[PDB]
Amino acid sequence: GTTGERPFSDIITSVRYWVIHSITIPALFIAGWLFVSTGLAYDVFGTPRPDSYYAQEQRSIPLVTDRFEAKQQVETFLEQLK
Amino acid sequence: METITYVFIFACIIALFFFAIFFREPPRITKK
Amino acid sequence: DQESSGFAWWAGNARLINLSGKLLGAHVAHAGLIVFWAGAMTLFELAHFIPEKPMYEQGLILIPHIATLGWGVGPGGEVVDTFPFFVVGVVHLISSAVLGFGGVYHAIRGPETLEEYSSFFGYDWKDKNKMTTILGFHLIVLGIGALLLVAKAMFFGGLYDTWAPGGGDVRVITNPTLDPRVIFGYLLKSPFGGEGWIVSVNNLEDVVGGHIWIGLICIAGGIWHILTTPFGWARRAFIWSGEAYLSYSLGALSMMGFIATCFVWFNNTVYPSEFYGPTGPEASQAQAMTFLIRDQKLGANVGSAQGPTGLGKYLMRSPTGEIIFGGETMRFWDFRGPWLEPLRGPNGLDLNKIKNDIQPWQERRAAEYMTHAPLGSLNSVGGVATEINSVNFVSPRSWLATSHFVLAFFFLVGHLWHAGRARAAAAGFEKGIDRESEPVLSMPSLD
Amino acid sequence: GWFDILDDWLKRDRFVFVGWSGILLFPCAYLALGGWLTGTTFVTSWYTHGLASSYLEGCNFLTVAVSTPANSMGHSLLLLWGPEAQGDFTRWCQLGGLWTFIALHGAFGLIGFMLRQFEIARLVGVRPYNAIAFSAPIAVFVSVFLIYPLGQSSWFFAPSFGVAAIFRFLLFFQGFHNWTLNPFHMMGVAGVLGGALLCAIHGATVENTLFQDGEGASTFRAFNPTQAEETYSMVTANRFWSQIFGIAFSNKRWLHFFMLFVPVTGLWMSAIGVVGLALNLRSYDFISQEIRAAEDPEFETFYTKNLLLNEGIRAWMAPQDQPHENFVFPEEVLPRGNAL
Amino acid sequence: SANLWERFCNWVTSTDNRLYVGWFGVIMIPTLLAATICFVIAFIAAPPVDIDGIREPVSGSLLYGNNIITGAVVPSSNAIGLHFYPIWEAASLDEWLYNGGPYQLIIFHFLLGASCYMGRQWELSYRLGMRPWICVAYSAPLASAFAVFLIYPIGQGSFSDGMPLGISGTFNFMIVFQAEHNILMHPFHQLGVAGVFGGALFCAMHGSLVTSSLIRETTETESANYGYKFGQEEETYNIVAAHGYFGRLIFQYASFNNSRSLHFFLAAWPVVGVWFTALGISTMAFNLNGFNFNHSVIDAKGNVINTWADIINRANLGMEVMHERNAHNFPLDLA
Amino acid sequence: AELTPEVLTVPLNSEGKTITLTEKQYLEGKRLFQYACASCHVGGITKTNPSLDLRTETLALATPPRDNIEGLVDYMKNPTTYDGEQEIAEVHPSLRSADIFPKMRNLTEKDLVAIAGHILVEPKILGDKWGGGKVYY
Amino acid sequence: VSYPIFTVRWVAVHTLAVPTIFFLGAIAAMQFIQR
Ligand code: CLA
Ligand code: CLA
Ligand code: CLA
Ligand code: CLA
Ligand code: CLA
Ligand code: CLA
Ligand SMILES: CC1=C(/C=C/C(C)=C/C=C/C(C)=C/C=C/C=C(C)/C=C/C=C(C)/C=C/C2=C(C)CCCC2(C)C)C(C)(C)CCC1
Ligand SMILES: CC1=C(/C=C/C(C)=C/C=C/C(C)=C/C=C/C=C(C)/C=C/C=C(C)/C=C/C2=C(C)CCCC2(C)C)C(C)(C)CCC1
Ligand code: OEX
Ligand SMILES: [Cl-]
Ligand SMILES: [Fe+2]
Repeated sequence: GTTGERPFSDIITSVRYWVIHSITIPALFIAGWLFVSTGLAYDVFGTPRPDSYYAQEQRSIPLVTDRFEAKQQVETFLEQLK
Repeated sequence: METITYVFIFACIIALFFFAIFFREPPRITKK
Repeated sequence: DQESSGFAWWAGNARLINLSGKLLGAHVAHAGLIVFWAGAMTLFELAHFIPEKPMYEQGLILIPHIATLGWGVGPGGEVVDTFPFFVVGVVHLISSAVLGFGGVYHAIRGPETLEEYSSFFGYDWKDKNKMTTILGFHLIVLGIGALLLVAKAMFFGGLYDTWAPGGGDVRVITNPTLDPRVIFGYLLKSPFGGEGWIVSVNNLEDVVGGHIWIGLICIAGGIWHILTTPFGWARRAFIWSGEAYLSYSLGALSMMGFIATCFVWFNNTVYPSEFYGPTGPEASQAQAMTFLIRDQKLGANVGSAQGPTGLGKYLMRSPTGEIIFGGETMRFWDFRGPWLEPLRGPNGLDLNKIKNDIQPWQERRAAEYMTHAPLGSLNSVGGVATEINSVNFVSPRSWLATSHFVLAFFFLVGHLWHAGRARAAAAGFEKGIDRESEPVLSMPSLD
Repeated sequence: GWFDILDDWLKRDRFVFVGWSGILLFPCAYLALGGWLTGTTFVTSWYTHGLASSYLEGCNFLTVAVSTPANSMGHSLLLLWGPEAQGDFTRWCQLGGLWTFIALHGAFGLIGFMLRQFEIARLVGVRPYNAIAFSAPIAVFVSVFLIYPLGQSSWFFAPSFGVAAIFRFLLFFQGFHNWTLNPFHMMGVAGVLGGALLCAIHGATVENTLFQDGEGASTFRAFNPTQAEETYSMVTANRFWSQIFGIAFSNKRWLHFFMLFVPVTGLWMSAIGVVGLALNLRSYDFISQEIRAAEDPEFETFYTKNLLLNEGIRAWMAPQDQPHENFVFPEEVLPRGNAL
Repeated sequence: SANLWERFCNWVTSTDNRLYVGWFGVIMIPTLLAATICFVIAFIAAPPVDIDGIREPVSGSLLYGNNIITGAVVPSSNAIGLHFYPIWEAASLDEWLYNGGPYQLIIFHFLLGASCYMGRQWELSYRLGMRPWICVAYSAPLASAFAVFLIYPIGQGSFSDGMPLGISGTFNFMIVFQAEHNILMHPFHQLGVAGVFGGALFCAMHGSLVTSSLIRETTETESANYGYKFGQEEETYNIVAAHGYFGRLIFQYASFNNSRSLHFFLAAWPVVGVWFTALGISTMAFNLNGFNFNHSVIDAKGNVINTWADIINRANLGMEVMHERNAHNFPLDLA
Repeated sequence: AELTPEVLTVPLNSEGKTITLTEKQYLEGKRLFQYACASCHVGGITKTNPSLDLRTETLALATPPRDNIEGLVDYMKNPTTYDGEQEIAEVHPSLRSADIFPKMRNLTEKDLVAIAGHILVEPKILGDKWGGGKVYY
Repeated sequence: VSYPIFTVRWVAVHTLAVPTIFFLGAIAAMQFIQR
């Protein structure tokens, strides 16, 4: 009923754990926060910002129409201030 | 022809139900 | 005192079945939670309440309960004074602390049992005399309460009557229906379409009158149970245990939970469409009204208008001949309402009144109730599932009905569960089949 | 030999068993779940479906999804380093590259997982009836997320990974394939619904035919983890159902195999039906019905009613559901009943 | 005779009957026999029914051009609504069959009997000295029948909107429901499939695990089932070997070792899930529908950015717009 | 793709003169439009009379012209039929009938201008959607 | 016993825990984005 690993109960209870994780856990949180709040996430995944779905006048959708020249076609969609 | 076929199968299932319930193998204990 | 050697943690409250003292604390602490909610919620509702705006458009379910009793409202359900709402809220909220006090006390300080610290309050589940006596006590307490309503209605102000002659207004009832033939007649009424059983009450005279009968009957049975014991059959039929009694009351609440669901959904009188929303049928009726009113002004003869099916675009006949509204609204031809009745004749909707007795207040009433049907989403978006986000609204009649059905249902399950255990507990096998004496093994084989 | 030493290490009894299978399972399984959780929050479906599909855009747990690639892509594997994305990651994301990522990875993850079942069973020395059972979920994923779109024009018509994105996949199959009218599908629900019955009825039967092995009411503690006697009266259970239902089990070994057969067989039947939907070989109509309905304008069944619902679904959804077709349906051509 | 009535009560309650006709049985058996006989006759030979009360008869019987898949027993007319429509309420049977008379006779008898069937599932358990609550598990499928045949019609104000008694008729009930209530986007329904999927899942789980961990007592060319005799003392499978395997599949503590804790979960999960799905239909019977995320996410200018929720709405519109063609005269469907 | 003041420029009166609203006014109007209009005029339609919508073109061919701030504002005080040959304040929300339509009591002239502006700005943004019904949803 | 620290379990746990909170932090920030 037991294996080598240190029983979670002990670790989650050990003061040393929290001394570590009171630093680590919030760190990742603030990091993830900054990832969004700095607008970096938008560029990493090409996700459009609220003002970047259409052009000002245009009401059409930037649908990719061919596979091989898709990447080129996509870049052209960003050109029209989209 | 179709109606007949549908009722027939249905009637056959109901017939089965009867035999399944009242003409099953008697469930014998221990010494089986 | 009580731990794993009695019940499991997730069945903890069952360790209190034979601890009258602590078992009293629970019921008193619990009763505080109910008063607490009623109080704290009323103040919450009032804090958001907007006077010059319909109550059903604000998610109110307690303030409209107060409005019905003739408090802070006037002509057409117009909100006059918000003080009675504030009062009812704060008074309750206060009483919750008092009850909560005793609750906490009896559960962690006071005697863990009552039988010794007071033989009057202490009790035995199998003591058929004490049980029917305690039952007799509550049967009176509830009885006086029923008269508390009668008093408010006849003396202390009245109730909100939507059927008011001059139009919906707070009216003092000074003629309660006491005729038993009429009163108890409701119980002999069908529960289907048309004959609506208890929910079919359509005037405050019966409401007040009925409560007079209940109040007396309740106290009467209250005294009866004080001064008696269960008979012969009464003892050889029921199961006498702490759980059994619970079960009996569980199914009772379930049944009342279902009745309440239909009441708030169908009834117009004790649930005013002015404070709550328009009832389901009422709203569909209103649409037929609205477009009958419109098209008629465009020069259409509603009486002879032929719809797609050739049935009657605006007006048609009921299965028994009455003139009713057309369309899918043919299912709601059993609807009665203050705004609609003046158009009704001895044979149903009168074509002459329809033709030139339509009043402006009726037209906008129909328009109002039409655009406020009890249709909405979980996230509170009024309209059909295909509607667009804009109108944040879900009729209070919808909230109450759904909520109280779920509760009613689960209580019917709670019933089955606790009644099934009680029967097994009594006879003594609620903990498993006796390995040695296995009953089935003593019965002949059917094979 | 290093092999047997590598083996030794892998097959070591840890908290989370690795094993040979683990070399395939854990990498894929993690990337699959990771890829979903990634796209779910960050990646959009604007350039592929004209849809918002991430938390970053404002979608919630229900409306989020990792949408399929465009119809232009075809059945392209959409490799990160493929002709489409051309090594670019951002482009890859915008072209719905994460879908084929999740799909293909997850697919192998399902292979590894069953292998794990096989591998662990062998070690523990138990029969592999857990692996046989797991074949049904495989067939479904394979048939629906792979075989089906492979029969259509592109990956675009495969079910997109997401809550709402799956609901439209349901409504689509109704409108276009009349999927509910398919016999293979009916067998499907019959297996799942009937399987969810066996699960329920057997559990309740056992808990309420138990022997008394303790003095407490909470009979959970009163169980012997080390076999010995039967914890519940199989004999009493038999006589019970034999009198309320007329038929009853009397052979635990069959009863449990039956609990394996029913749900596994159902899912397999539902798979075959979908395999037929790939070639659009659906069970849409009844020829005898249509012929009478044409000649006779007064003949109406619940079957005819449904088809009218399908026509409505197709007409009103197709425009925004199939952008690549550039559909334009004038108001007057839209099929509508009266008033509505 | 010790006493006729006393003997009567002893025969009814008798546990020596091939089929336990209980006290609930005294109500169940007649009601169920009336329901089934009327059904079978209807499904085969009943004439078309004006379900929507718009004088547009819908034939759903075999003899009238239907087959098993299409055939159904059509709900009562919408002109009747929630009114009680027994045979003795019609001028003739011809009128009774036209207005969907049989439907009420069936559903009322069924729901009544099916309730007593639950009541009987307690009684026999009582007479046999076994624990109750088996009927409590049956309360979930029953509450669904109630929700679909009684609660939804009550809420919607007509029995014509209750689920038809047939295959294709059931499909119609769903498609239309989805249009008007958006059931797929409702938590209770989602909990329903969760119990149903999980059920089938767990049913396969347990089923496989147990049958895979059977103790050897059979030949190589002999049915492994014969390795069990009806009325055994000891167990027929190694539950400790089962836990050993499944405990390694995921991880030990995420595996059952208590057969009683196992079978409780096996029973709890589907029953609770179906309970919610039953409450879902009962809640949406008062038009408290699923989440409405139509036109939620919009861009910086105000343009509507569609989601899958919007794509669902289009499909829903088509259903709404096309269902019950000639039944509507007014813009809003509020009935 | 944003709500520029170029978009928030709507005709003030019949004589061509225009007015430019602010993002504060828009939101305020949009909120007020939900408060006292959405009930019947959700998405630019009219539930109690689908024949007349809130399309700018429809408001233009109205009598008097209601396709400008001044027009709509007047309407919200003294509403008429499409030909203007009949006052309908009794069965339609308005200032001179706030006793009948409580929602209109709070509403002040600032609110009226905001609501009026909202009706003119929405079609500029939504387009065909604003006018049509379920078809364009 | 003298338990170790870094183990295979430790690795696994972190492969899920570390990204999770990083995402939970990211999503939490999204609740303030507008237009
Ligand atoms: C008047 C109402 C009433 C009363 C007084 C009791 C009293 C009792 N019940 Mg009970 N019961 C009721 C109604 C009632 N029941 C109903 C309606 C049902 C049907 C669901 C049940 C089902 C039920 C079962 C299945 C069992 C009991 C048991 C018991 C006994 C032990 C109490 C217990 O387990 O607490 C423990 C309490 C809890 C563990 C709390 C449960 C929390 C619930 C399930 C969640 C509620 C959801 C909530 C609204 C959402 C909140 C959101 C959250 C994030 C905060 C006790 C005598 C037990 C027993 O020993 O039988 C005799 C037992 O096994 N009851
Ligand atoms: C309506 C809710 C409710 C109520 C009134 C009670 C009441 C009670 N439970 Mg209980 N219980 C509940 C829900 C409830 N339970 C639920 C949902 C569960 C499942 C988790 C349990 C599980 C459970 C177990 C397992 C046991 C009890 C027991 C008891 C009894 C003794 C309490 C105790 O040990 O004090 C201990 C008190 C404390 C440790 C301090 C708690 C602080 C107090 C009580 C709350 C203060 C309230 C408020 C903030 C103060 C206001 C003060 C103001 C008026 C001035 C008591 C009658 C026990 C029993 O059978 O009695 C012998 C027992 O063993 N319960
Ligand atoms: C049971 C009766 C009841 C009814 C009919 C209502 C009705 C209402 N409440 Mg309300 N409320 C209640 C009890 C009730 N409340 C209680 C007990 C509390 C105290 C917590 C509150 C606190 C409260 C607040 C603070 C507010 C309301 C508001 C509202 C209104 C808006 C409804 C809404 O948006 O909710 C939607 C709610 C949901 C969709 C949540 C549904 C939760 C379900 C029941 C969970 C079921 C899951 C199940 C239990 C899981 C268990 C299974 C497990 C054991 C396996 C509406 C009139 C709002 C209002 O007035 O604004 C206009 C508001 O702000 N209520
Ligand atoms: C369900 C309600 C209820 C019940 C049955 C009991 C029962 C009991 N309490 Mg008690 N208690 C309660 C609520 C309740 N309490 C509340 C809410 C509080 C908080 C204030 C207390 C605080 C409390 C304390 C501090 C003590 C008790 C004690 C006792 C026990 C001795 C009897 C006693 O003191 O009465 C004596 C009083 C009377 C017989 C007459 C009181 C009548 C009052 C003043 C009027 C009540 C009016 C009522 C609301 C309306 C009814 C009239 C209507 C029919 C027209 C007894 C078991 C004592 C104890 O533990 O001893 C064993 C003790 O020391 N209680
Ligand atoms: C909720 C309050 C309440 C409760 C719990 C009880 C509880 C009890 N009363 Mg009772 N009683 C009450 C109020 C209450 N009483 C009132 C207010 C009065 C005054 C009218 C009486 C007058 C009274 C008398 C005269 C007698 C009792 C008796 C009894 C005991 C046996 C009851 C029995 O076997 O019924 C079981 C009932 C039946 C077997 C008959 C079933 C047929 C029912 C009535 C019709 C079908 C119900 C249907 C589903 C509901 C539809 C509504 C209907 C109108 C259509 C029991 C302890 C008896 C006793 O033991 O005396 C001490 C007794 O002789 N009661
Ligand atoms: C063992 C685990 C495993 C497996 C089976 C896969 C499988 C796959 N991954 Mg993958 N991946 C893994 C772990 C794994 N991954 C890990 C841990 C990561 C994180 C770094 C990734 C990150 C990742 C990304 C980012 C992508 C994939 C993709 C893919 C798919 C296409 C890859 C391809 O073309 O394979 C190629 C197969 C091989 C290279 C195997 C060759 C083995 C031979 C024996 C070696 C011979 C070499 C020698 C030089 C040849 C000489 C011949 C001479 C003529 C030149 C495929 C389903 C792609 C995808 O899903 O597209 C949609 C994609 O874009 N993977
Ligand atoms: C036993 C027990 C329990 C229970 C408990 C209870 C249930 C309690 C209760 C409690 C209570 C029941 C309490 C109450 C309280 C209350 C209060 C305390 C109140 C207050 C009030 C006030 C203060 C008022 C005032 C005001 C006003 C008038 C207005 C404005 C604002 C204010 C609010 C301020 C538990 C489960 C936990 C555990 C176990 C045991
Ligand atoms: C794609 C990709 C990749 C991958 C990545 C990864 C792998 C990631 C991961 C990620 C992750 C891994 C994430 C996670 C997340 C999570 C989350 C976000 C969660 C949340 C949660 C929650 C929210 C909860 C809730 C709940 C429940 C569910 C139940 C009940 C209660 C509660 C409420 C608590 C790579 C780089 C390789 C390559 C390239 C591409
Ligand atoms: O029936 Mn079937 O569908 Ca419930 O909704 Mn209204 O009425 Mn009719 O319309 Mn839709
Ligand atoms: Cl239809
Ligand atoms: Fe089992």
